Amino acid sequence: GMSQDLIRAAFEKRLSDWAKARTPALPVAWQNTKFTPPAAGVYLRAYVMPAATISRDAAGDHRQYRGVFQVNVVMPIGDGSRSAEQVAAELDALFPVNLVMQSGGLAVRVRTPISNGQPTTGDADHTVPISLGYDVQFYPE
Repeated sequence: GMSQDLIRAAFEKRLSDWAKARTPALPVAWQNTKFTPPAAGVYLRAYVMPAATISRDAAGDHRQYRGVFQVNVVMPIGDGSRSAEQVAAELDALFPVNLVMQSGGLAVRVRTPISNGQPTTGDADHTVPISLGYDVQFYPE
């Protein structure tokens, strides 16, 4: 891996470390990766969504390699299991609107503030909509 991998290696450096630093210590299911068993039916599916153009351009200097990142906080219906909120709020504390993390390539920056919403319920779980945007710099060396 080159350039691109450095990007995502910033995302993991903080988020995986947060997942294990946490007291319930959650599995951290990334792209092409699997994590199982859950933490007792609590787990975190975390989809990074880069930009992917159609390529073909007329110089080699442009763009911001921007994207979104999307997590699904799933927790079991133990009755009165509302933990979606706790997780949204702990991740809010971890993700400020400046989001200063330097990958080994560039810097990356959230742009947007944190967002959350109501869940849609599940078969024995619920799931809340949580995401932010992100961009990638090209400052000179």
